[PDB]
Amino acid sequence: ANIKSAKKRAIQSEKARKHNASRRSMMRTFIKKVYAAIEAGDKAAAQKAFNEMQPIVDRQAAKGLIHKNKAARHKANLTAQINKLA
Amino acid sequence: AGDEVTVVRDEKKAREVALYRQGKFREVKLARQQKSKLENMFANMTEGEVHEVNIVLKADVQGSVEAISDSLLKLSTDEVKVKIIGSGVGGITETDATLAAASNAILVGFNVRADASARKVIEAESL
Amino acid sequence: ARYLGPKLKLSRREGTDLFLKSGVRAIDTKCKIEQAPGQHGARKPRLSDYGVQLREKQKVRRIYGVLERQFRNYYKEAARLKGNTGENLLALLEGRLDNVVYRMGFGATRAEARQLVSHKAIMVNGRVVNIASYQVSPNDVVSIREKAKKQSRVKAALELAEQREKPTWLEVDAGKMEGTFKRKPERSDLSADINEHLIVELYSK
Amino acid sequence: KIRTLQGRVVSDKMEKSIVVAIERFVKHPIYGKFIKRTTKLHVHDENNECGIGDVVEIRECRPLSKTKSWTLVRVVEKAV
Amino acid sequence: ATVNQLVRKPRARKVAKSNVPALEACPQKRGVCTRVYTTTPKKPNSALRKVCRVRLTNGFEVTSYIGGEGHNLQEHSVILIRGGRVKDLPGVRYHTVRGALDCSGVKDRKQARSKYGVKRPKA
Amino acid sequence: MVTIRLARHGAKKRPFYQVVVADSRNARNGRFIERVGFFNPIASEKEEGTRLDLDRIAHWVGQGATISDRVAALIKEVNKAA
RNA sequence: UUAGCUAGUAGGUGGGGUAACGGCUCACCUAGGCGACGAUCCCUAGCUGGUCUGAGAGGAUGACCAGCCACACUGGAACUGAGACACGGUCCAGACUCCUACGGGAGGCAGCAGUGGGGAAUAUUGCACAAUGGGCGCAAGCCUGAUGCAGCCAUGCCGCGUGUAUGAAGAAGGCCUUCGGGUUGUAAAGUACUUUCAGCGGGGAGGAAGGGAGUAAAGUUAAUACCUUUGCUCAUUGACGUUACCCGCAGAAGAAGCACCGGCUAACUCCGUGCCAGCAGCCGCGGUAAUACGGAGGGUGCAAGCGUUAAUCGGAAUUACUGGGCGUAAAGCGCACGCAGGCGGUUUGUUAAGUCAGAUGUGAAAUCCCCGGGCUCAACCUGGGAACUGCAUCUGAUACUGG
Repeated sequence: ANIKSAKKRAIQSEKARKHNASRRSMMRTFIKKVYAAIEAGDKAAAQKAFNEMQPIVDRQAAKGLIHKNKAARHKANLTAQINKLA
Repeated sequence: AGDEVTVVRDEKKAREVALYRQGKFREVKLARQQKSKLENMFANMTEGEVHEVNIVLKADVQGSVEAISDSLLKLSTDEVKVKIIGSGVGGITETDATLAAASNAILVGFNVRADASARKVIEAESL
Repeated sequence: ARYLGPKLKLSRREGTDLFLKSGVRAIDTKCKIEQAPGQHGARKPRLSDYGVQLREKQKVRRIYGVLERQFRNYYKEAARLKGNTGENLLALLEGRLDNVVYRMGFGATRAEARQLVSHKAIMVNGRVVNIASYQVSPNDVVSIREKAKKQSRVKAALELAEQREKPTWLEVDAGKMEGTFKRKPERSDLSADINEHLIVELYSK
Repeated sequence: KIRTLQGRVVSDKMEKSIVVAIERFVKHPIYGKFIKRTTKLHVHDENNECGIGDVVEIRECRPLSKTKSWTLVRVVEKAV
Repeated sequence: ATVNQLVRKPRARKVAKSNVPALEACPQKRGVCTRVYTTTPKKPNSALRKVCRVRLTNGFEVTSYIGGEGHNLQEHSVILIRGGRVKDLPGVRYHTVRGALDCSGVKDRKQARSKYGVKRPKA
Repeated sequence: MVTIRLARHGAKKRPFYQVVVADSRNARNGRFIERVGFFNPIASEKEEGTRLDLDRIAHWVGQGATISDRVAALIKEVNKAA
């Protein structure tokens, strides 16, 4: 970049990018564990997995990695499905 | 290529003076044009030297175009007559390539590069 | 921006006295008043309808010292204004400062009055106005400023003025060299061999 | 506050949808003649109770599909 | 005639075709002199009228009049042309601007000088 | 945010300001929300020169609109005048 | 002189997805969806407020000002962030250019100046953050080619000047003349007189609000601290700037050109030329008297401009809705049947879409118009109004049209 701060911003945005990426990848992992339990038909594994997932979709919302509404749908959606089976 | 340069206090006062020098240089330009054509005092050339070659020259530097042309008129002969048309201050241009389009001529420069709009014309027609 | 050439030519072409000289002299002893200027002045113009309209407009313009652009703009304003356009044109002309200065007798001619104005010799309401076309309003007081008061042109100008018909709508004190534009002149105040409607016709076609 | 449209059913083929045509007269902007103009609307018909040719009362609602932003309020006249 | 008919096919004004297309809505154009010659005019006139063929900066090539008495123009003369037909010369739809670029003013003109590119004579 | 400020109209050497409520990001003479006064710094002061709809100014402040240094002055000046 | 178009296509279910509704996406299911009220395809184009023209209805148009959109070397992409798929950020690919010690690097003026190029043609590589406004900061302040200003160009609009008055047998010169005289022409010279503007000296508003030290009072608080608000005094802040404006000095002194004069069209004669040279918006001028060519004298129209060219509308009722035509002038298909379409006799009831009424909201500001205000006037700036003839919702009226 040409301007002093523009240079600095590219550096900061890359750091943030690697920070966000790391936390975001983690989060989707814990979401995916729940969908995987559901697809195997286990209430407990899927409830257990939902309980681990809950606090982290909530936290990443508070931290701006995602919006509150996204966290809610995930909880709403998974909760809907797990109940529909056991 | 060279001359006396003088600074002035205001530009507006120096505008009329600069335009005045153009008028004299233009008046003598048309004057020397009328003489050379009327000098023959006949509707054509008395003999068969009528065949001639035309050239088009644009040099990057102003000092050369006046200087080398004098040397370019030294190689001139009675049999074949060569004349310069539209000596340029630099580079090349649309109206210059057009100048060589009307009358067949070689387009040469002491130092020049082809413009983006210049390449299109030169590549299209045969030059 | 001003007509600077011979003046009696203009009177001679329009067929009338245009008051472009002081009036000290019978105009016929200064020029061949009843003959147009030029080689073919004796010739008569078998004059078209357009011709009579043109010459009438020229006449008025030449009386007041107005060139075409400003005069056309005067027509436009007369037209925009309420009431008869032809009469509105003459109100606007007659309200000009160079004109009013002339009518109070401060200048022997409108040309002389205009010079008085331009040369910062005239005040309006004790305020210096030096542009000829300044529109003067009811109750305004125009005066020769103190320093211009001893100019002999002005005394002579007031003498001649005293010998012209005296305009109704102006109150002039010759001693003070101040005067008051009481009201806009009516149509009836102004000469009756001006044909405004011809000028109005010229500018509507 | 119940803004509404009235029109007739030109197609009832789709599952839970219908095509409704709203026709009106309009003064011609230049030549003054009163001209028929038609507006076709894809409308929601949950339960598919609307038959072709029916005259139906419809209302505007949120997007229901790429082309449906209207739903059925009620049938007015049917089976002419 | 019918309202119905106009409602199906609106009134459609004819588009004006130009008399100086080579100008392409420019006030003048520049061009090189291709041929410089004379030509005779149409009934009932008779003369040797000066015209030139001119290739314009936009590619168009047109014939243009060289008004005035006398001119010093030849091939490769760069001139300025303006609109303006020559009536008894069919095909001729432009005039050359005397006293611009390579075109000189008319010699010795005193009246209407500005239409012939002639400076005001010291006097 | 929303701000109350002077949009400079009038002519060269003869400034004339239009007091306006607007999104602070829009250009000075550009999009505004509401016009609310004017300010002539060149008024003869024989008659008027500064006029403010103080009721609507306050309404906008009540909803968090900020106020120019120059409008904040005008308001104190006009409040003093009457 | 394009008639058919469409497989995420149209809809349904469910999962996923977004900040959010949604074929946004995926699977499955239904077979739809668009189209002669012009789809599809092709050409062109940023839209508006408004601008120009026109009595109007229209026609033409979308610089400058303001609103919306889109773009940022070309094609694609997402990252950061409340906001971007980023005008002076990132990544990939392309086109191109610059640096290099040859191994490798760097950049994107459709920001402001400026350059080359193209063109008939469009400006200075300027001053200042003093004012308004933006970013950051508690502030002081720093940054701001936004902006305020200055330079260039008669490009346009408006204003003013380039003098005023007097001046006759009315000179000389020029021009015409039947040689009597007419004209240029009160024009010039002479005589007084004025001094705007330009020149030169002298003085000198306003655009300045604030901010800074102190001080005092209130709200604070344990507190007279600090903080903040509001009064007081002191010293200060203007790029423009040699500002606007006012006074003084010198002398008419430094300031007039352009087109036209045959009819349309205001303005006429002589000499030169001789179907030549040439003019020409249209008619049409030129072969021996040419007011039409070219010069002259005279005149007409404009005037710091005047002409020519280009360009929109007007006049053009010459695309005719307002507002035309088709026997012989351009125009009735060679004739008939007929789908779509347009139109449809008469009565009642109903409906209330068309139509009509009222109410309400909206129709940005600027512009236009009206009455005022401010710059010496005007252009210009500005207060208030009126206007935006339009759209939409509700409630009515039911004669006419439609159901």
